Amino acid sequence: SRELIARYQILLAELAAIRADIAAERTGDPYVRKLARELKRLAQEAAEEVKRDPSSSDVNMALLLILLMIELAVRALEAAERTGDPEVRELAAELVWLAVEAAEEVQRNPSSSDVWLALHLIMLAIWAAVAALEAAERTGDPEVRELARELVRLAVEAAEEVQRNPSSKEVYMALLLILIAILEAVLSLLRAERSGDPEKREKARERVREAVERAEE
Amino acid sequence: DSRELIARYQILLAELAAIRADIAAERTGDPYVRKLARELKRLAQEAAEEVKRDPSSSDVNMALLLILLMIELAVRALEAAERTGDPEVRELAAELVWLAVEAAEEVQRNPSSSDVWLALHLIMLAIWAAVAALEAAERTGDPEVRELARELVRLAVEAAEEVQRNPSSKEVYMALLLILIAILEAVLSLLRAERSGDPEKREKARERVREAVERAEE
Repeated sequence: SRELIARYQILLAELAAIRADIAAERTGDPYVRKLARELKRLAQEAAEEVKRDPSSSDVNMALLLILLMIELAVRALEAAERTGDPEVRELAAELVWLAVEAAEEVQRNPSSSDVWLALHLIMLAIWAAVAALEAAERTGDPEVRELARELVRLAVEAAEEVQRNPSSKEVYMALLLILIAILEAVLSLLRAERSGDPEKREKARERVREAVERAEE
Repeated sequence: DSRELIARYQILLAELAAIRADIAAERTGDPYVRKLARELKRLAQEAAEEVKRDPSSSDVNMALLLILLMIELAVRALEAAERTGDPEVRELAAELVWLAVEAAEEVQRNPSSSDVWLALHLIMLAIWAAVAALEAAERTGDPEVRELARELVRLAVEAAEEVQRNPSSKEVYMALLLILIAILEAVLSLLRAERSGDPEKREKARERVREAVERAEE
């Protein structure tokens, strides 16, 4: 039972390390390259912690989230590259750097629920950020592209505060508020994608503008 | 409340999952994939609606979160299984997604049951493994490997049906987990040979996948 889960998680970790390695080889950006090798290091260290001592559920939960964050973060860096936009790449990279820092904290303190939750919210931030930046590249409207950048910049700043103060509930909630704004913006761009008029274009723009103003509070 | 913020967030996640499912329903080109993507859309809308009517039940909120995440995964899995161009890859992924839809309905009907939640969760993990196997096999163009990967996934479909239909059996749960372990060992063998240079590594990868199928079938 527990033996089976441990075998399974070691395989997931070995696979996450290869996925990170592959992305490290494919990328054209030195920051992405550095981070993909860090994600690879983390998956390897996880496989080796589970190997030595599979019997701690704290450690198993800590290492499982790190593995899932890696899988997500690698796909997130690859998707952010697929846009060809250097600023998209750099924003995704700053969020992945924060996730790696929050993973290190989880590794050092696997019994802390606040530290685990901080990494977990940063993984959700990465997911939202990549959705926003991908939706914005499909529009080719320059103002929408800039507003989506503005939203993601706010998320980076708020994810840094969470990473550095995982037990603050107001800081945690400030990030959640920005993710809500980001998804409201994504949902407005998608509903415009599947519609007709440039009336819908300016409608979508106004909703994204309103989302950024909400986040800015 | 913090709960109020989480509920707002999950309603948006659900709205977004419904659109992703719709988009995949429109693009596909296989009628079974189309039918399933519309079911994944329906499940996301019903989840948005249940959180709206009552955000206060932690069982309901957990039941609905897993469904949304399964939808996100299942849609990417059907899309990835179509990108192979192979009608059998398509059909195997579809059978697993159909099982996940059935297991989601059971979760909706019984959100307080831990066994039923875990059954949906293991089937979502099965979908993840199955697509990794079928994608790695498409990379190789070796006909035997592609056939062994199909055999592994067919075993997972059969074992996922048994989990779906008997969520409280521990032996059946473990039987699926054992198959997923075999599938990941096979994926790991294919990717490690995809990297290497030694052209004997193809036959080495093949023999490790053969051994993985043997373990699964036990």
